[PDB]
This record gives sequence, C-alpha cells and structure tokens, in this order.
Amino acid sequence: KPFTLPVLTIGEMTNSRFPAPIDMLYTSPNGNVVVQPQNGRCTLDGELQGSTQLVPANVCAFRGKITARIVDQAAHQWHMQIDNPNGTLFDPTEDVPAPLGTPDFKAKIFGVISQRNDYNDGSQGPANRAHDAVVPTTSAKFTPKLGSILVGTWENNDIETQPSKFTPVGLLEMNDFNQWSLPNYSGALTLNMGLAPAVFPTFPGEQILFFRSFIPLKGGHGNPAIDCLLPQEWIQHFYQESAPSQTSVALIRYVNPDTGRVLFEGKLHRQGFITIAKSGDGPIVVPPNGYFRFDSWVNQFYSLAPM
Ligand SMILES: C[C@H](CCC(=O)NCC(=O)O)[C@H]1CC[C@H]2[C@@H]3[C@H](O)C[C@@H]4C[C@H](O)CC[C@]4(C)[C@H]3CC[C@]12C
Repeated sequence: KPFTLPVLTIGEMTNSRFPAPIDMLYTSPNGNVVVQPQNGRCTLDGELQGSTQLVPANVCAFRGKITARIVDQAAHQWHMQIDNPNGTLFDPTEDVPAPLGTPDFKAKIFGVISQRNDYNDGSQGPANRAHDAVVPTTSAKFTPKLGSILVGTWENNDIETQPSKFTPVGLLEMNDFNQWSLPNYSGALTLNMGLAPAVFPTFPGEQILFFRSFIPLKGGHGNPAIDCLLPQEWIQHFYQESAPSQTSVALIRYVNPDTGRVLFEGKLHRQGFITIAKSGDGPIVVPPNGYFRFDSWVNQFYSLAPM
C-alpha cells in the first residue's frame, strides 16, 4: 500500500499542538533544547504517540468538572477533575502521559472556562456561565495524568461544582513559557510516562523543519509561537492510511505548482518529523500555493540539497 501525503498549502494546514492555522515554515538549530512534543506525534505508518489524538478542537482543551476550590486557597483557584476532552472517562492505566490533547508545554495558558449545569431550572433548562481562566501547566497541581488540574479565574464567586469546559485562547504571559519544556503530567509525584521520544537530526548539516503558528498573548510584550513537527492533517491522513514505511526516511519536495519547479527538499522521518539541509534560525520563505510532494523512499544517510 503506497504512502501518500495530502495535497495542502500551508494556508490549509492546522497546528497539531495548539488550535490555530499554520502561519509559516520555520527552522532552528535548537542547540541546548530537547525537542520532545507529545501532541502532534504520529509515525508515517499511522501510529499515534504521546498524547496525540485526531480532533483539532481537543488540542489544549479540557473537559470535566470543577469539584472544589483549591485546598488552602480561598480565592480565584479551582480544582478541576478532567476526563478525556471528548467526554469519555480517562483511564490512568493506559500508557499515555495525560488525557489525549492535554497541553505538552509549560505555560500559563489563557482561555475561557464555561459551565452548563447538569440539571434544569424548571422549564427554562440548565443555567450557564463562562469566565476568563488560566491553566498553569507549571503548577504543582497540574496533574492531568492523575485526572485533575488547577484552574484560575478572575471571577471569585460565579463558579459552581458543575460540568466545565476550558476553551484555550493563548498565553496569559510570557513568564515561564517554554514550548519545549514538558509539563510534569503527574505534578510532584513520580515522573512522566508513555512519552513519545525526542526527535533530532542525525545527519550533519541538517535541522528540523517546523510548522509554526503565532498564538495570542493576553498581556505584555512578545510574539510567542508554537512549532509542531507535523500538521494535524498529516496525522489524520497517516492514521487513516497506515501505509507501511518502506525505509526510515521519505524524501519530500516542496513544489511551486505555478512554475512546477522544486523549491527545496526534506527528509520525512519514520518517527514523524522533517529535517532539511539548512543552517540558521528563521522562517522558510515560500510561495502561497506551494505544497509538499512525496517522491521517494531513501536511507537515513541520504544527502539533501542545501537550501
Ligand atoms: C496558582 C497558579 C499557579 C502558581 C504557580 O505557578 N506555582 C505555584 C504552584 O505550584 O501551584 C496561578 C498562576 C497564574 C495565576 C492567575 C494569573 O496571575 C491571572 C489572575 C490574576 C488575578 O489577580 C488573580 C486571578 C488570576 C486568574 C491568577 C490565579 C492564580 C494563578 C492561576
């Protein structure tokens, strides 16, 4: 069964690590950083890894129920028991780091917590409320592997012990934001388990190619970005196809359909990430209609043309 890529321009792709369209291609040496995201992870033959699931709306979202105020915190802080972001119960026994779609980076994540009561007020139906909220993945009480997280709100009174959804919007602040720093999915207890492995180039002169989205920031200065190894569409595609990988590397070419010419080439590794022959930190300048084309199976030590 032949391996394929979907035919998509970068304006038609979705970030697999934060709910946002892809804004640009991006590359970096990432010298003293371990690139090990848990969302957006899928082998070329369709094996999901880490905390990766299929629905873009579930990425960095939470669903569950607020059960109490955080102990010894009389204001602004809520204990939220979480399920899988698709309402299904969460089994901590499974070899995953967290409920699928849980954020895979340290940050104060800004969004909205919304509640629909699970009972009716007479003929009117259930009551509702929604407020600005923060999920600090840096908190010791961020323990999604154990089924609970801390949620902070500016509202201190209008929150009930009721079914709750967290819709992510962006970052609250730049402080403690590191997109390559994995959260302690079990807080101060044990360590992280079920992880997708770190990815890195193994051939000299190569760097990882990222699909980058710039995400909102509630205050302060900065231009925070989320890089993913694979767009969500490729993950959904590989999962459907499950095409066997003939080698460890698929040779892909970025093609301009207007001129028909190849602009650059990259190595799509079996583990689900791209390397290119390029040095430096910055965007890859590309035309609007360009797309990736799968051309050949090659070896781990294939030499790419420098770009
Ligand atoms: C308690 C948590 C996280 C604390 C932390 O980083 N480490 C301590 C720990 O290990 O829990 C903090 C981090 C950011 C805080 C929020 C943000 O500062 C924004 C906001 C500021 C308002 O003055 C109070 C509510 C509100 C919404 C804060 C509530 C408490 C939060 C959610």
